Amino acid sequence: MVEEVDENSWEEKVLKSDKPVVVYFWAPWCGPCEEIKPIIEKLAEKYAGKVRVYRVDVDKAPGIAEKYNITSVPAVLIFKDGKLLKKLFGVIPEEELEKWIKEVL
Repeated sequence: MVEEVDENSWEEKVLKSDKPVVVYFWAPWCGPCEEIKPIIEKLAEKYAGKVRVYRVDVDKAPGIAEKYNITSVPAVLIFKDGKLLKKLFGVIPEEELEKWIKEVL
């Protein structure tokens, strides 16, 4: 359910979305990304058709990571209508992340 987004598709998928967008930043070398991965997948399914959930491998898209000052992973950013609303870094409780998704709905 959680599709990768990059520099090429970022404008159309993230910035031009009609629904809020959650972007999960991860890296194959990051242990804690294994901990949060099932949370991201669960919320993508729960909110399907309400928010879009995308992922960015920071090694594949280092320009996106630099643009949004993704200075560690895992990180989750929440956008609405082209505007960044919240940055969350680290392993934070799933109820916290869900609370922020509900705020944009």
